[PDB]
Amino acid sequence: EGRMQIDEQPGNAIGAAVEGFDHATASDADIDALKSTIYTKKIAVLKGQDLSPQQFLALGKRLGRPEAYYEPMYQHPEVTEIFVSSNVPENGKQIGVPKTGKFWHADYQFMPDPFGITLIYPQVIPEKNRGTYFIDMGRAYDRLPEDLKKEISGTYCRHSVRKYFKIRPHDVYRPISEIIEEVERKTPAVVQPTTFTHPMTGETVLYISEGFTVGIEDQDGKPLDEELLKRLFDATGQLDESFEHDNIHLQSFEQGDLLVWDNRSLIHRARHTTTPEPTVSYRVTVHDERKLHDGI
Ligand SMILES: C[C@H](CC(=O)O)NCC(=O)O
Ligand SMILES: [Cl-]
Ligand SMILES: [Cl-]
Repeated sequence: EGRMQIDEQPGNAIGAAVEGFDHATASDADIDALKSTIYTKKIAVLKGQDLSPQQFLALGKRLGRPEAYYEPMYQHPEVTEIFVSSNVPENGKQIGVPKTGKFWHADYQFMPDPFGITLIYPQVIPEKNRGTYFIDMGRAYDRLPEDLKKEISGTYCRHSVRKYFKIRPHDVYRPISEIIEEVERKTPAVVQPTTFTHPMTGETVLYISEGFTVGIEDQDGKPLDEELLKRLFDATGQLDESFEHDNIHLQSFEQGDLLVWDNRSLIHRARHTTTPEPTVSYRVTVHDERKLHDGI
């Protein structure tokens, strides 16, 4: 219908708030405007969302084609397409996986065909130590020194989940070498251009993350020294354990908020566990009408 209102942050400031959005009744033009906001303001916060797990998936389906997480221990017991980050037991049982994403990453960056849009529906929000950190890697690329842009021009990076693969209940008593090899078979390292062109905005995106990017190689596929990756992590703010770097944005939320963000441009990371406050979050990840980049 006609009372969804989008309030974009002024200028080049990241973020936008969306009032009066109803996924069941929003028009085609509403969805078109919401997606444009996601690609340009990078983070759209839908306000006043009171959804069941099934309704959350229905909302995600308005934006794109959902993909379920490839490791099923993360999946919601009713809705396979919902990724559950939770350290609150439900009737004594562990739902989803606790303490996820404690590292800089873009979602499915270790996979050959990553999705363009991530949706997060916080269920239990810490009172004090709430929020998620973000870095716009297109803005971060633009702010690099010109020579550093030159150095990565024409290079490729390898992305792998081999550092942050989480042990599963059925992995107990297995030799660790056998899990390490299984991960390399199941999810081999993915080669991508170090930078790619955003299909929706045309921006140049620096598609690296401290958590998943394990190597960089030249225009001929010969590995380059990892010091280059360290200098790129350092320049974009990914090594600042104080989180005060100018590139870093802390996105807070309140009950009823639903975060929808550009999974091409942004990397993100959970806060330090400086308090014992718990986190429960539902995630839906959808493919939109373009691949992550033209080379996929
Ligand atoms: C390794 C992470 C999950 C986690 O932090 O356990 N993957 C999230 C994703 O890439 O979609
Ligand atoms: Cl590798
Ligand atoms: Cl923190």
